[PDB]
Order: sequence, then structure tokens, then C-alpha cells
Amino acid sequence: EIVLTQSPGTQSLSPGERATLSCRASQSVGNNKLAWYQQRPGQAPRLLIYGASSRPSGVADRFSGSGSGTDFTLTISRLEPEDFAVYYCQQYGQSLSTFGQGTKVEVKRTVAAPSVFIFPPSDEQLKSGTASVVCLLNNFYPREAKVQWKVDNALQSGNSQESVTEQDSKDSTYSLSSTLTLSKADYEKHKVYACEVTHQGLSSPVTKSFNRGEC
Amino acid sequence: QVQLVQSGAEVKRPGSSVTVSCKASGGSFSTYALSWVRQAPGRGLEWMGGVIPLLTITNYAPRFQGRITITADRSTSTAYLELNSLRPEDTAVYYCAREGTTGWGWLGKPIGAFAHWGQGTLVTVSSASTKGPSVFPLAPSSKSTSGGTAALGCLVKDYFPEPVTVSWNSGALTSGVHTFPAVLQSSGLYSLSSVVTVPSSSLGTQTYICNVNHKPSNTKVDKKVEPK
Amino acid sequence: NWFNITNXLWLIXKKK
Repeated sequence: EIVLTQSPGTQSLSPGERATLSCRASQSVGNNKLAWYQQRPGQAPRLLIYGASSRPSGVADRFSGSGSGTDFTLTISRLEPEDFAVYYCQQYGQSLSTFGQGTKVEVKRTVAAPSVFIFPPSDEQLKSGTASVVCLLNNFYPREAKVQWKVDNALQSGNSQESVTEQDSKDSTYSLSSTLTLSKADYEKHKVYACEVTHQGLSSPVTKSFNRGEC
Repeated sequence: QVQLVQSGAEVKRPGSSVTVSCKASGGSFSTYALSWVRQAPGRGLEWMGGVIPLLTITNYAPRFQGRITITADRSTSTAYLELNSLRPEDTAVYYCAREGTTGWGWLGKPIGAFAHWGQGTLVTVSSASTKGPSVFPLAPSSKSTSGGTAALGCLVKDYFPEPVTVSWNSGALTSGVHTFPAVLQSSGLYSLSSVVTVPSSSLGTQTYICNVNHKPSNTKVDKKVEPK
Repeated sequence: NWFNITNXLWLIXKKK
């Protein structure tokens, strides 16, 4: 079986710049049977290049492929806003076709620290017998951010989940939610809830907290 | 043309079988190769197998052999993927893909690579029960307000299967909205949040309402979010 | 290579 390895995992560039994506194969790809696909957020993938260097009609002239044997490259000569998406390679030079794990091409912008908001559980939810505390990290860049929950200064572990948006089309930032879930009590066995946030855009951790009451 | 149209979403239990269909319309069907590709949530593309309809010459990826069957009906130009012994890891969007030709199509020389794709078919495999979400407000407080800005939202919790869509004030509020991808909780139910940022001066002169639509359960709910 | 089969088929259907 041929393993295709795409590098790097994500590549950060500004519009109008040149993108070059790499694919390397564990074995030689027979007859250069290598293709590249593009996948926008909610869409099916779209063929861009086949047989290593052949472009279908309709595919823009920005896209080009090169390489042979074991080492392949996709080039986008002038990045249009439509181009910031995920790119996949595929070899079909033997019956067992395989795909690379993909490469994300994100828009490079200036660093932006998260704006942090905290939400206590609603009275409605508490009536059900569970409590969810939500931490919002709004509009930050790059995507790497660490969120830590502390309840009465005790660090939480294994009772939280995070989710991150795709890169915003207007301002090129990301947002994150971290949700801490407890039972009604022990949510009431405790007084102060905090999320603390680490991001390259900040020298100190930002901490957002509240006490049961406010409002 | 050559357009591929697949069947609708499925919800299956572990151990059962699923059959997904792909209807081709526009070119030739018999002499071009049709493949099936899936993408598991938050992951890349994976090739499962294919069929050349003309003699039903199949080709299965080794890790699926024994569980997979690919067929084609030349009299309806329809291909079928059947996967049995399903497991939660088989949760994915399944695509059918037909190879391209030199044309651009224009029924000419085949090129191996997949030029044509279906819209995708969500197959969810779980022992969870279809259930609409509870929608709780993420109320704006002093702890989610700062300067001119305030954040509010709603927590769309304990639903199955995917997907849910959210909107705000019946779509009258669009900029500032972020709706997060869903996460699978330990219970096997999904959950997500939708937030928006608004001028804090407009918290007294404006009511904010999220509209949650979860077609798989026939559920439509509207939550009024109001200050703490 | 399975991916080469339809080429063989297009080359025969074009010579008839």
C-alpha cells in the first residue's frame, strides 16, 4: 500500500501570494497517476490536476502540478480568496488508490488576541439537573489557543469540550467555545467559576470569572 | 453534463447494513469507472472501492473486503454501495465519484481521476435515538459585556443526529454571528452553541431570538435570550 | 491496475 504524505499540515499566506503544496509517496507512483483535489468548507471535493501535471478544462490557470516518482507538487500562482481551502492528493497508479491526509491553506493576518466572554448556566437548564458553563473566545488569530477551567481555584479535567469555527470569510479570525458540564449540584456545591485563556497574542493569561448570583 | 445525484441521509445502528445509491445522468454509464469515497467527521478523504458497470468489475479496498459490495444497474444508470456490519467509526459523508474524460465531457478518453462528484450522503451509525435539542439561552451579563459590545447566544444541546441550523431574529441579525461545529458528547448526543455580538446599548431596546432547526427530528424552536 | 481498464475499453469501442 502506498502512503501519501502531504506537507505542511497547514500553510498561511496572504492573497496574491504563491502557494506550493507537497505530496511525497512511500513508493514510486506508477505512470505519475497522481491527482489533486480542492475542498471548500461544506462542499464535495473538486478535481484540479491529474496525471501529476494535467489540468482539466474549466480549472483556472492559477493551478499547476509537477513532479514524478516519489515527489509531487501543486502550485497556485496568485491566491484568490476562493483558494483558501483544503487540498488533497490521491494516487491511482495501483488498484488500491489512497489519499493524503490533506493540507489546509489559511489566510495569514496579523495576530489577534481572543476577546473572552463567560456564560453561567440558565435557570431553565438547572431545572433539568445539569449545568453547562460556556466560555467564548471571540475573533482571535492564529487558531492555537489553550483554555483551562477552574472551579473554586481547582483545575478541572475531562469535563469540558471545545469547538472552533472555520476561518471567518470577512476578517480572517477564528472563534472558540469551551463548554464545562456539571450536575446541578455539584454546580451548587461551589461558588466561583473561571476560564483562563492562553494565546500567542497575549503575554499574560486572560481569566474570565463569575460568582453564583450575578448578572 | 454528467451529474451524480445520491440518496438522502441515513441513521443506522451498529451491526446493520446501509445501501446508498448514486444516479448518473448525462454521459455514458457502462464504460466509465465509478468510485465510492467517504469522509469521517473532521477527517480527510478515504477511497473505499469502485465498479466498472460494463462487466461489474469491482475493486475493493482491502480493509473493507467482506463488508462491502458495489453494484451498478445499467438499465437505470445507478450505482449502489452496500456496507454491512456497520460500526460508529463508519459515521461519515459517503461520496460517489465518476472518473473524468478528455473532453471535458464530451464522452471521450477516461482519465482515472475523479472529475464528477455526488452531493454526498450523511450516514450516521449510533445506538442513540433521534431526538430534538433543548435550547437554553446564553444570557448577556456584566461578564459577557465590555465597552460598546455584548455577547449573547444559545446552547443547542442533546440532539441526534446531525445536523442543526441556527439563525438569529429570523435572519435579521447576520453579522457577528458564529455558530460552532457540533461536538459529540459522552452520551452519544450532539451539542453546539451559537453566539453573536451586539451593541450593549441595544439590550433594552431590542429582543434577541435564536431560531433552531433540526430537520431529522422535525423540530423547530425559538428561544428569547434576555439579560441576566 | 484497475484504473486502467476503461482505457482498454475506450480504445476497443473506438476501433469498434
